[PDB]
Amino acid sequence: TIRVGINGFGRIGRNFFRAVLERSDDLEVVAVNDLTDNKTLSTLLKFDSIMGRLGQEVEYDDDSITVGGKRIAVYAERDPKNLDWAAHNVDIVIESTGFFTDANAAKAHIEAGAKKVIISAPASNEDATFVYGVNHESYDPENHNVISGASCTTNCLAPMAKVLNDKFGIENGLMTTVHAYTGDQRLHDAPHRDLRRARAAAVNIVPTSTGAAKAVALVLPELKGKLDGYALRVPVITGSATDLTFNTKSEVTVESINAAIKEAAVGEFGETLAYSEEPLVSTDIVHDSHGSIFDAGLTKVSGNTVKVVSWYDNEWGYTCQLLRLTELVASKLL
Amino acid sequence: TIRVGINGFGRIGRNFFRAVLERSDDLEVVAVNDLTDNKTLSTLLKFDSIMGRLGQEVEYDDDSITVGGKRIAVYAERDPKNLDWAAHNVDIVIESTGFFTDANAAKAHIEAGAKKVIISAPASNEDATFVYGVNHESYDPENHNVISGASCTTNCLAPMAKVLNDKFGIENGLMTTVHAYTGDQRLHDAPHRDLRRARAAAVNIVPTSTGAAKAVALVLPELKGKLDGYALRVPVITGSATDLTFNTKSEVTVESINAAIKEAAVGEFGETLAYSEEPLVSTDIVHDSHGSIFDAGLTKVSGNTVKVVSWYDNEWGYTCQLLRLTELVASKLLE
Amino acid sequence: TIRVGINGFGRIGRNFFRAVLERSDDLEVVAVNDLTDNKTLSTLLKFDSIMGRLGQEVEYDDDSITVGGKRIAVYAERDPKNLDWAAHNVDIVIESTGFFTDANAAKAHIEAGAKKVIISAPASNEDATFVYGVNHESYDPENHNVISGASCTTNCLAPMAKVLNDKFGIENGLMTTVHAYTGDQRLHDAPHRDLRRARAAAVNIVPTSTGAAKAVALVLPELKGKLDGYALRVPVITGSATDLTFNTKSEVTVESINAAIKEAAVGEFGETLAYSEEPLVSTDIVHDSHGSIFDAGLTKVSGNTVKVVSWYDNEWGYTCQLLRLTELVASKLLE
Amino acid sequence: TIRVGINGFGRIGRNFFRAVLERSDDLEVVAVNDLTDNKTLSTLLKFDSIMGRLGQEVEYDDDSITVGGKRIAVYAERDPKNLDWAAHNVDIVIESTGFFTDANAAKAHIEAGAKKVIISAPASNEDATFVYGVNHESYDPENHNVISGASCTTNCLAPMAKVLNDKFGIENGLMTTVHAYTGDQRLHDAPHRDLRRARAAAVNIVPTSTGAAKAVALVLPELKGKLDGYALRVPVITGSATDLTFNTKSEVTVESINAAIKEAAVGEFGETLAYSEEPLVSTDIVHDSHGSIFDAGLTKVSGNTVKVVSWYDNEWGYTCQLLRLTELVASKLL
Ligand SMILES: NC(=O)c1ccc[n+]([C@@H]2O[C@H](COP(=O)([O-])OP(=O)(O)OC[C@H]3O[C@@H](n4cnc5c(N)ncnc54)[C@H](O)[C@@H]3O)[C@@H](O)[C@H]2O)c1
Ligand SMILES: NC(=O)c1ccc[n+]([C@@H]2O[C@H](COP(=O)([O-])OP(=O)(O)OC[C@H]3O[C@@H](n4cnc5c(N)ncnc54)[C@H](O)[C@@H]3O)[C@@H](O)[C@H]2O)c1
Ligand SMILES: NC(=O)c1ccc[n+]([C@@H]2O[C@H](COP(=O)([O-])OP(=O)(O)OC[C@H]3O[C@@H](n4cnc5c(N)ncnc54)[C@H](O)[C@@H]3O)[C@@H](O)[C@H]2O)c1
Ligand SMILES: NC(=O)c1ccc[n+]([C@@H]2O[C@H](COP(=O)([O-])OP(=O)(O)OC[C@H]3O[C@@H](n4cnc5c(N)ncnc54)[C@H](O)[C@@H]3O)[C@@H](O)[C@H]2O)c1
Repeated sequence: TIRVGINGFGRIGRNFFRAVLERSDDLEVVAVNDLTDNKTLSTLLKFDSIMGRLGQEVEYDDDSITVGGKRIAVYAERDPKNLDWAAHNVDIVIESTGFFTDANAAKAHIEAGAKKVIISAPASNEDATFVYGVNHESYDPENHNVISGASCTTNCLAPMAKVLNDKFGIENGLMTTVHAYTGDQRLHDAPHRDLRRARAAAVNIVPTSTGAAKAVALVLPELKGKLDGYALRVPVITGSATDLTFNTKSEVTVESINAAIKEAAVGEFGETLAYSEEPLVSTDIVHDSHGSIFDAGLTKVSGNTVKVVSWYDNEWGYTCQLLRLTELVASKLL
Repeated sequence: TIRVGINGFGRIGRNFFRAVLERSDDLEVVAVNDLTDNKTLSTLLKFDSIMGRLGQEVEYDDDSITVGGKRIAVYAERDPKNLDWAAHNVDIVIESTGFFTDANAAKAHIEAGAKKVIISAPASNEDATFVYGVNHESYDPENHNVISGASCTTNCLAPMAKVLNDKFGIENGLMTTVHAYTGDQRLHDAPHRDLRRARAAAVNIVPTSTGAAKAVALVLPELKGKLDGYALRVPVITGSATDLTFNTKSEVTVESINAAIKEAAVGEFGETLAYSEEPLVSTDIVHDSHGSIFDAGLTKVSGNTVKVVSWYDNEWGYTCQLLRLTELVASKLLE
Repeated sequence: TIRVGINGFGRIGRNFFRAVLERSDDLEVVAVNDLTDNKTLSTLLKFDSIMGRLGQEVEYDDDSITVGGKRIAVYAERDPKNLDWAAHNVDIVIESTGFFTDANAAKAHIEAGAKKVIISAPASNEDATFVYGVNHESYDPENHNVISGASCTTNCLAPMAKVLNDKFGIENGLMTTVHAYTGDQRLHDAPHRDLRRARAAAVNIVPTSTGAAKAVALVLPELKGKLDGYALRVPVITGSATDLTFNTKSEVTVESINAAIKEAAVGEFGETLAYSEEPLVSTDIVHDSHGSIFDAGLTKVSGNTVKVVSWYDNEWGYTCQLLRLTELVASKLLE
Repeated sequence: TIRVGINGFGRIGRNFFRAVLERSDDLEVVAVNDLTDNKTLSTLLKFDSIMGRLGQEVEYDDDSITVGGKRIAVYAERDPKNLDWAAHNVDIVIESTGFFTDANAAKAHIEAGAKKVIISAPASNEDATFVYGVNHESYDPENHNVISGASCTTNCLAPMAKVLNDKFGIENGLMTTVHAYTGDQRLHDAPHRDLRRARAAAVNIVPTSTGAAKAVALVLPELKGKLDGYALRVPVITGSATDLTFNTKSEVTVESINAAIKEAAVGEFGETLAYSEEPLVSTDIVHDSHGSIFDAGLTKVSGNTVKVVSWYDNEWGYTCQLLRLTELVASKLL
């Protein structure tokens, strides 16, 4: 059992912790770090507006939280220099605070005694970036120490494009993600760096930018220059849909598009990408463990222009992708 | 004063009524029909969850409703055969029940006394179909008697497509409309013809078909077999966005794409199609009278693949188009 | 294995089905009736916007549905006369269409082969009415054949009232329940018997009557003519709160009020009434099996005026009570 | 025309500005102060998720915003010591930032050259507190310089209780306000001082505390000790309902309760309190100018226990109350 620490016990920190309990046999979270007191932190772990009440008991004291009788040590250091992971014999830190996506800031956790860092977001200056099931077999135990799990949206779209480019060829593709609101949006009209994310999120469709499409190139180099896109934030609390419209030189049919996805989405890869012929809505993919759930019924073909649509739980699915990735790093030398 | 009656006084019905009071100096609704009593009708007219309280005063009695002191006759007739438009000298009927989209049923209103019928929806077997500002000049006062105003989505998309086809040439386009939920959806999970519109509307992204992309051919023939799409119904009560992604053989940039729209978004056409660089969100286009408001900031190019995005108040934006059209019909031969 | 059938496989229907699979070792639904086809039914059973995807596998054919490999017969019979429960040897029927709340209609199920009928609602002309945990010991296996499980609100309020009346003595109480919206409300502004339930459910606080406060007498006679109230339907899909404000002649404090509930919220009764000091919000009581979860932190006293607040998952909380009751009926004479 | 400044151009600052344009003939806002840049501020004034697009044109430059051709000067001083109102000849400042509800902090605006301050919230150490239409005739031009408009909820409930106590006598009353969420709540589950306001606001009913009931005593001294209450935050973006349940020694009927409210809600007072026999929902009282809209249909009587219900637009109605109050201060010596 490889021990793990989390820096940043927020939505994604907490999803990850839950995913470890629910989905892993060889990982154990033994310390976290956050800004807030253990009463608040334990309360947020216990109750959850999306995921429900946690199965286990939760107690806290002035320097820990105890979950199902297992003591997790908690800190609150705004500066990760001020931590010590080797104390707790932690081999992997998940950096999920969102304020250390620069790999050269993140390597501090190595300084502070860890052996591997995983960034739960797009990173900069990272040793490598991964969408598990796409480019995971390039992981290099020697030289990939500070690594990125990419973004939710990237983890949805990359699996689907790997498959579609491989069989048909994508000349150019433009994406729209119709996306659950996220917590960096305002509940009432208030100031934001971004004048649209500034608007009341639960009564609006809010267009916003995403690097998720350009970032595919990091995991599918052959697609650099070939994808762009953006997001429509819409009033559901979780669950999103990536809608890609692209050009193929190929001559393609709804049926051949769908058959390729189906053909591909098997064995281990099929745990990252699913194939569905069902009448789905967002609530149907809440708490779904695939990174990309492909909706055969939404495939449209017009001339040499294709539209395909894949679903994702932008919390849980992304987390599960990250967990696969952590498991991999944990299975190799370290 | 051309006189107007309304069959089906629901969302679009009532939007229309208000649009007339706010925006027209030569039209008057003098009668309306639905499936309910005048207490229920007077209430729904007075209080609207989207459009607010109505300015005017509202009284009812056992066969009518009065609004700023003007008596409006009301009927409760499931079947339009049993209606007498001529009793009130109604020229134009807005058919907005969404149950008489076959013009062959809707021509009943003619028999029942009306000279014209305007179906506020995609229709079948109609004399003609109009997106105002796009193909309204081909209106034939003699032969065009039962006509379609097309869908909200088609009123959004067409203005935009015309312009960009005219300038650059569309090979093929695929559309996604992110659309406010509508009456035909279920509040709770419950049976429905469409197994997705069957799911809780206000907590779901709900994909469903729409033919508004194919329906563009009806108003721009040169685009037949060239456009398709679908909708995602989402939890807002009104406001939608039309997302189109097309190929052109032309060589294009974000700037030139946007320059085309801004060039054309002027004069009378600019009252149907608008050009914006503002940082819009859906609540900003609620009660906006344009059929299509173009979001210049959302435009993207990659190779010969282009993405463009236009907003529309699917209730009020659509209704303002339908009124423009009703104003055209009424500016001409009423025989 | 007592066999069970369900008339009306809607929200509460399907909650019930799941409650049986999750929570019972001696019950089995073997047949259900509704107004739809088995494709639509199998879909709505498999995917739920609140309860999530069902664990088991689901197949259908032209007269049934199969769930973890157990065949369940399905009928599409508007009229229960045309039903044959005995064909499948069903003892207990859950009548959950919300269209057969008169026991005189619902006794049809008896004629149609059933020995008992449990109406999942306030009923009229019923043999008896039960809030489990409150007055379920007065169940008469011979004479109580068509029975009510009362409303969700009454299942929330009664446990709580009993306790506080028993300890302090209620003069009069007035209740407000802040309740998740329900199927009988409109998604868009549209005609309805109730002119407020007629308004857009998911963007409105909607006041409406409920008799759950008066209905408490049926299960606690000593409170007749002593309680009243109303509901505010608000935009969540499930989860509600019952707010009661009463007089007592006793002298009371926040602490003693709360001490009464905690004292009583134990053993079997504690499975209906819960005691919490947690910082609850509505999503925290979704999928909670208690009929009434008491929020100790919400309690207020001013003179002899007391305010108390209890939570309830109006779908799943209510359904767990209805199952307790169905479990009681089935532990006894089935003649 | 009395000139006015606003400190704090947020929800309530902006509602107030709009109310001046829409409802006043003898007030002119000529300066505001806020944290943010004029581009962001002008954008928020222009577009509004609740109130709609503003009727007028809006331009901005590096030190002002211009509305319908009228230049409003804008500042951004975190510390109101750093301002000068007499420069712009401002007679009344509305303190609406929410971080100067202490009257001894607020009197700075007087230091900085103003003559009257109005706090748009419960205050501490204030010269007086007012619910216009209840205790406004006690305003003392000489000695009421730093004053409070009370809270939205107080402005709903005080008018209704003045009437009901006067005719029936309230022994004791407990309130629940079913309240639109406010912007001090979290959009996603995140830390808050208050563990319930910490929870996703648009998918929850969130119980929270309010002083609004105890505060009635400030405007109706005869009711001290006699009222308490709390709030249920619910997912509508504006519009709320005060539900009061109380004891009367009197012997009362639905009909006599309603007739008293109706009887009272006339002339000027009836502009603060309305009487309604209509089938209202929250959206019906959006943008309603009364502080309290009394819902006759919701009156319940059981023994000597009464429940009455009054609506309020917790943004706009409260604002309009505040505007009446400002108009009063503006009509007297100053
Ligand atoms: N849809 C999603 O939510 C989603 C999906 C994929 C990736 N991501 C990415 O994952 C990351 C996690 O974001 P989140 O949604 O969990 O955010 P969140 O705000 O909900 O939670 C993050 C937590 O980090 C804590 N924090 C902030 N600064 C800190 C610091 N210096 N030290 C320690 N703790 C600190 C906060 O208190 C908060 O509780 C972000 O980079 C985000 O972009 C989010
Ligand atoms: N976003 C929009 O709402 C939108 C936009 C464009 C077009 N439309 C189309 O306009 C039509 C009306 O839509 P709506 O949103 O007003 O729906 P709606 O349900 O609000 O309007 C229908 C009204 O007509 C009444 N009605 C139904 N059947 C009737 C009958 N047989 N005879 C008389 N009255 C009858 C109903 O009771 C209701 O009051 C639909 O076809 C719809 O697709 C809607
Ligand atoms: N919060 C709750 O939902 C709640 C709580 C307690 C009690 N109840 C009561 O339970 C009853 C059912 O409520 P629901 O929420 O499941 O509503 P629902 O509409 O979800 O359930 C009704 C189902 O029965 C079907 N049906 C309708 N008429 C029928 C008929 N004549 N014959 C056969 N099937 C028919 C419908 O198609 C639907 O599938 C109502 O009386 C309701 O008041 C509901
Ligand atoms: N329902 C309501 O919204 C409501 C009703 C009645 C009273 N109130 C009260 O009125 C006050 C106004 O709150 P709001 O809802 O407008 O809040 P808000 O956060 O929506 O807007 C307040 C604005 O103040 C600005 N601000 C913060 N600190 C500042 C400072 N030091 N200097 C200058 N500007 C500063 C912020 O940038 C923000 O834009 C609060 O005390 C609130 O409790 C609110």
